[PDB]
Amino acid sequence: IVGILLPRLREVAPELIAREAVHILRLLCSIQMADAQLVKVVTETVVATAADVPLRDARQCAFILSETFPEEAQRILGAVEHRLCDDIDMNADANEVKTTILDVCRVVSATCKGPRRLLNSVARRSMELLPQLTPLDVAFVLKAFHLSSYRHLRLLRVLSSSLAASFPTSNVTKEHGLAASIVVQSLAHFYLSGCEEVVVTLVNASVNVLEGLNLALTLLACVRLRCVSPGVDPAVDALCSGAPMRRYVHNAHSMQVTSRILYGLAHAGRCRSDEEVAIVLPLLKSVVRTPGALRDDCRGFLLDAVTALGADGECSNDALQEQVRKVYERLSQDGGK
Amino acid sequence: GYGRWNQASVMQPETLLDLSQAGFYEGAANMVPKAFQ
Amino acid sequence: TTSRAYSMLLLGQRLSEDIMFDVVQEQSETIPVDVAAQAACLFAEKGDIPEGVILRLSAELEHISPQGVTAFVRAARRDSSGALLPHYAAVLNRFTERDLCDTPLETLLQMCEVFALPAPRINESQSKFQKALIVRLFSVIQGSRDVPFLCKVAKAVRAFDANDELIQFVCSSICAQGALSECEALIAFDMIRCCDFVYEPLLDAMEPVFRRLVESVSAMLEGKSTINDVEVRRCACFATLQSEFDCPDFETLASLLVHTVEKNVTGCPVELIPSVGLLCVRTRRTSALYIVGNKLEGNMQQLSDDAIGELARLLVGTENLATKELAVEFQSVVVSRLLRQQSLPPDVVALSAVVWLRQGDKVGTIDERSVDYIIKWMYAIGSSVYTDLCLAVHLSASVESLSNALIDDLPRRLELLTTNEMANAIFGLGEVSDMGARLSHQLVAERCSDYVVDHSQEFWSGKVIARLLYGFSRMHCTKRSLYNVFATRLAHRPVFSLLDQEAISFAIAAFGRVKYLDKKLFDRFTRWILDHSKDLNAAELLLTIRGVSRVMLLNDQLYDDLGSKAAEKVKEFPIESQCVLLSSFGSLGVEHERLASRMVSSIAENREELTDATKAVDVITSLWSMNYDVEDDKHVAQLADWVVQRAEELTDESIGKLCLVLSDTNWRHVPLVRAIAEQSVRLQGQQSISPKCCREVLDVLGTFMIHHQGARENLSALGRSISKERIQLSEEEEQHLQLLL
Amino acid sequence: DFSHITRNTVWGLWNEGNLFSLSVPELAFFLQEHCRVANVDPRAKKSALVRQVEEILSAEQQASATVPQEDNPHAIVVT
Repeated sequence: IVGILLPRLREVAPELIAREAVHILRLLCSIQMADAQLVKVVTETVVATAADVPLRDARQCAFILSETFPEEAQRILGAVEHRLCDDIDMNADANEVKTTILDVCRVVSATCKGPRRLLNSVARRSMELLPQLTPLDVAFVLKAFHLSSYRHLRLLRVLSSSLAASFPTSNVTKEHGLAASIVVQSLAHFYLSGCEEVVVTLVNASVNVLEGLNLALTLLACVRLRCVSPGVDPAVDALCSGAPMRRYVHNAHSMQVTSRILYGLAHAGRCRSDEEVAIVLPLLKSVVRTPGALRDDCRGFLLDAVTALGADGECSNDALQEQVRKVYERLSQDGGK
Repeated sequence: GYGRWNQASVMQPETLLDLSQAGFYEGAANMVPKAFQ
Repeated sequence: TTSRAYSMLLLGQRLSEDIMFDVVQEQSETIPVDVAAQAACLFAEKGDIPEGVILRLSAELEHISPQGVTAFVRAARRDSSGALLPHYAAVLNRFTERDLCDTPLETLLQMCEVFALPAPRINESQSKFQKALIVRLFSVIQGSRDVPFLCKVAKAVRAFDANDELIQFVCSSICAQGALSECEALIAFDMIRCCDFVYEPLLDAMEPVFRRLVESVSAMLEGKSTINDVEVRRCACFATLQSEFDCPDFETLASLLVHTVEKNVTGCPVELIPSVGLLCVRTRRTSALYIVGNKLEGNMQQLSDDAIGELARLLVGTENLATKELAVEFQSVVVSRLLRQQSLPPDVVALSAVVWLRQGDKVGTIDERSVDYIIKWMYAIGSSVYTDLCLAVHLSASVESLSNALIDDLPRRLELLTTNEMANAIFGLGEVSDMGARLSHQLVAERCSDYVVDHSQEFWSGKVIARLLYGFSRMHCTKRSLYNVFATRLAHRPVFSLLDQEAISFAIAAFGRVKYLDKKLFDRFTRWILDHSKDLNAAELLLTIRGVSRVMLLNDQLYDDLGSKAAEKVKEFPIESQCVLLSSFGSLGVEHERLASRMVSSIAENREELTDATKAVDVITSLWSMNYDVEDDKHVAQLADWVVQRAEELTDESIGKLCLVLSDTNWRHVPLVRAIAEQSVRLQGQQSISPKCCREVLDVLGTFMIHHQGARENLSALGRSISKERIQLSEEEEQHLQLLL
Repeated sequence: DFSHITRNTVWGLWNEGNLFSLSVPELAFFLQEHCRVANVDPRAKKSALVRQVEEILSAEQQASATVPQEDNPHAIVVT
């Protein structure tokens, strides 16, 4: 029915209220049938009538097509940026401003780009709204500044301090696990100091519930924090001795995770102890037995890992060195040998 | 609600009512005079 | 002589009516082509370029000097008729080049600024020129080390020309130099704010210098207070720049500075406070109260020339911190500064004029010197200041020269401002120009009308459209094209369904003031105002009842609802509004007992404020037309007795209407009849009466059986000449009659 | 433009007071073919062309449609 009716859509498109274009686009995008011919018409209408249009509708329209067409969402957001900033500043009710900042942060994170003034206003508002901030709200607010390369040092430090390792019943399962990953990734992206205590308590409280693969990401952050923060080193030890890694040693859930773990473990120098050998050897054997050629990012990661291992003279285990050579020839065969 | 609502402008005497109508004459049915036998 | 005019125009000064006639001077050949180009530039602003100049520039074009190219592009960008768009393909930005590596860098800056002018409401040559200039600027600034030089070239390329790689290179180089003095740091802050760009290492290098400056200024307070003027000036400049840049990293310094200033306002230098107040406007700081003006009441005579600019920019901000004494002292200070040399830029003077005008009647009249200053250097005033002046000129009286000089540049200002500014300015000029209503205000208006109906597809806002229509309606400019086009552009589904208690009342009033009722559009308007009717503020029922009654629409439910709503709110309506609201219902013939009963009480109680008795008799007549008993409660009796007591200001029309009302209604009340007879006698005494009025007064006297021999005697010849039908007789019958009698 | 715009269509639009519901090329073609004008600058906006078309149509209209519903002497007729 939609396929038959669609050619008529492009004829009567520039006469639709935005409040019904929202549902039109929802229906067209929920079945993957939406084409890039009426979307531009609706975007043109919305950007033309941005002077007087409800902000909820503009936010919905910017969010809904953000996954597939980012540029149209960017233009829609830029059309009403100033009005949205004024609304988020002058408003009083906590619920509406909270929903607005959460939604705009989600849109900015999804589109991987964000205007400067809107981000500044969202920053100050998120500072004023500290009490009502749920852990997921803080996680998403901090995530928005990630994947956008925007620095708000005051915001980073204040939000890290206000996190205060306050978990639900101090036994949080996932409410601050992804939040933990976002925190470490953000603090690694914009290096700083003074967060050692918060970082170590968060790692201790999250490693028990970090069974997800995001732990690997955390490892990267940790080694990327080893350059300027030595006190993170015990936490990495905990991250190198957690039960989730003990379970993962038996079966590698993701081979990309295996490659990233190998890189982080090599850069951390964890190829000395017998436990480290008993961890690395299954991964190297799995990579050797991994069927087919490695993926582009994957083959780059193993190339970096083997280059570091060759530069790492601490590898004295002859079986481990022979396995490293086997990975070398496997990657060469992937590359032509 | 602005612009001296309490000072109504003097309305010119040379104003006669006018109407705008569209499609009154256009149409295939109303095209030409007809006849019958 | 055209060179002097060109230079004075580039200086931003206003033309005089003699200069255009002097520069015409038979603009034929035997002059350099650059002179023709500058004549075209001068004539572009004042209407369309004459055809002779166009043909002469298209024919004599052989080689063009760089100043000639600048004039050519300025004329192309400023012309609205597009007369330079042809022959612009002949010289596409001088595609033959020979300009770069052949002209001084200052000419390149002139190119950069002239390209920044907004385009009028086939282009790849522009891109070619832009990239060629980018390469040329890269080449020249690659081999020079002078901070202000690069700063000014960044100001030049601030227009959207590249992908911000040149500004990135400039920032990288200035950060790589590593020598950041306070003056260079301030100029770099100026460039980064003007370009609207963010760079991390530049901020990192900039922070310590500003931290040191803020620390020194904090120590500049009580204790170790060794007063230094340049330090305070630099701190004020930094605060002013941060007030608008709003850097995420330069925020602890500003917070510390304002915190230090707030709690220790004892003897701080006068130059600091305007800047810290401007900063307090940002970040929503209410602590600026009882600080600015509390100490700065009459000691603002010592402020520098720069300080007055930000003081004005602060005062034109939130009105809460603008007082009568502050405004008066500010006006005195600015006029004193105009009297001396080193005159302030016209922006400051214009803003001070706006501040004075906003006050209204609480102050007197602006000095003629300030008006003369505003009239001169007119084109140096920004669009926002123009909109502010046009909005504020109507709030005070005794302004006639400024308004006349204000609606003179609008035809040339059409393309230099957004649609919202167009609507606001047109509505703002709709209150004083209507008071003018001169013939000189016709042609201008006429021209504007045409423009509005040409590019009418760019208006996507209901409020803008309705306010523009109201502004054109309050100008005695009645047409058919404008209203016809804007009654259809407003009927679109996206354009509609965005109006709320405004742009409906304004549009209805603008339509009913010129009688261009549109049937279906008015039907939708009535349905909307019927759906949401209980929430219409006062001064809007008056604006819609007149508009819907002047187009002769006879609806029962709508008029019932509007009458009930108006009757509910009575104290808000002033006297003239009451009279007009009664006359609006009276004109059609609809009747409403509640409205009249509730509304005549106020006009009876406030009787003494009426201008004369003519308005009273008009109210009585309009009340009669509404099918309301005139022999009702003593309020009509009070009105009649007041008319009787002051029955000397009546005229022919009032007497005729009152006689008609009495004759129709059968009102026995004699003293007003005696007053009517006596006033008719007095009016006839000065031969300022009409025969119909005499006939009417004699008729009512005869019906009511009052003798009044004095009125009967002298009005007989006037009254009998209209009613007595006379047969035209020939001279022979006249002589036969003479024989008969 | 094309052949669909004719004298009857423009006359109907003129009598219903809706001439602005037409594009610039249509009006230019009508002026260049029906009204037989010398030449038109391909830059004029809607208002100038509409006014020119309207003046030309009104000037060349000489068939009176009103019928005098009144009595008047001095009129000589031999019918």
